[PDB]
Amino acid sequence: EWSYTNILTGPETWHEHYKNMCSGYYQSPIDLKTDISTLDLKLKTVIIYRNTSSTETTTIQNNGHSAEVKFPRNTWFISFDGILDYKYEIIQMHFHWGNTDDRGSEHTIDGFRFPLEGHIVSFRRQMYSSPSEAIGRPGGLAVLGIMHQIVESIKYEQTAFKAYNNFSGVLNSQFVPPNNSTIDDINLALLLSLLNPSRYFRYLGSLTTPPCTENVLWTVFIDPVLITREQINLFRNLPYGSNEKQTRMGDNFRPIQLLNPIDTLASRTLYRATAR
Ligand SMILES: *[C@@H]1O[C@H](CO)[C@@H](O[C@@H]2O[C@H](CO)[C@@H](O)[C@H](O)[C@H]2NC(C)=O)[C@H](O)[C@H]1NC(C)=O
Ligand SMILES: [Zn+2]
Ligand SMILES: [Zn+2]
Ligand SMILES: [Zn+2]
Ligand SMILES: [Zn+2]
Ligand SMILES: [Zn+2]
Ligand SMILES: [Zn+2]
Repeated sequence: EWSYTNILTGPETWHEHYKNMCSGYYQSPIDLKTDISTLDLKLKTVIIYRNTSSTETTTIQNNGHSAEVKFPRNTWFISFDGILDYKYEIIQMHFHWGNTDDRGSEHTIDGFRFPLEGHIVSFRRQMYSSPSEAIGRPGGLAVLGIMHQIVESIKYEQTAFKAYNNFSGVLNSQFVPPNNSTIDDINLALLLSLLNPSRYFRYLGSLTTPPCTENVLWTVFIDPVLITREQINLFRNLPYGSNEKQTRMGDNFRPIQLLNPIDTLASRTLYRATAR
C-alpha cells in the first residue's frame, strides 16, 4: 500500500508509513556529485560472470512497481576484487523510467537526470546462504545502477536491448500484474561491456522502494548505455497496479535523498573509481 503517484501513499509519506528504514539517514538515491566525492584508486573494475553449468530459465514480471527480471539462482555473479569466487550472486534486475523522455532515473549525475536507470540486484553470498537470508540483514545486498541515454540514428546491436535480447518481445499493453513470463536470458556481461566498468560512484545506502533497507552497497556507472525512443516507449506500455492514480507505468522513481541529512549520527562518504 505504498505508491509513487497516489499522494496519500506516495514517496513523501514513506518515512512515516515505513519508519524502518525509510526514515533513516543512509537513503538512496542521491545526487552523485563528481566534485564532492573522494576518488579511491583501490576500487577495481566490476566484473559480471555466469555459471555456465546453470541451465534454468529466466523470467520477467510486472510487479505493479517495475518491470522486473527474475534470474535463476547460481547463475549470474558480480566480482569487485578480480576473484571469480561467487561472493555476490545476482537475483533480479528492474527499471525506473519517466512519463516523458526528460526524466526517469533515481540517481542524478551532477544534477542531470536520465530517461531510464536499471538496477541489477545481488546478495552477499560470501556471507549469506540465499536471497531471502540477505534482503533483511546488514551488509546483505550489492546493487549496480545502469544509466540509459536516448539516441536516434543507431544500429540495434549497439543498443542495450541487444543485451536484453529485446526482452523476448514480451513488452506490451497486455503484460499486466502480477503475470510472470518466460524470456531468453539477458546477456549481463555484454550489457556491462557497453559502458566503462572501472568508472563508477560507490557509497552505502538503501533500497529505493519501501521498506528502504540500509544494506545496499551501491555502484552506479558514470557512462550511460544507449536506447532509442522506440525502445523506451515499450516500458510506458505496461499498466500500473491498483494502488496507483496513474494508469500507464511511469515516474516509478523515488525523489533525491541527501547524502548526509543534518540529523545524521555518522556521516557517510561518496566514493568514485577510475580506470588503471
Ligand atoms: C552452478 O550451477 C550448477 C547446476 O545448476 C549447480 O549445481 C547444482 O545445484 C546443487 C549444488 O549446490 C545440487 O542440488 C546439484 O547437485 C547440482 N545440480 C546440477 C544441475 O549439476 C552449481 O552448484 C552452481 N555453482 C555455483 C557456484 O553457484
Ligand atoms: Zn506493493
Ligand atoms: Zn513527517
Ligand atoms: Zn569536477
Ligand atoms: Zn510489491
Ligand atoms: Zn530500483
Ligand atoms: Zn527513429
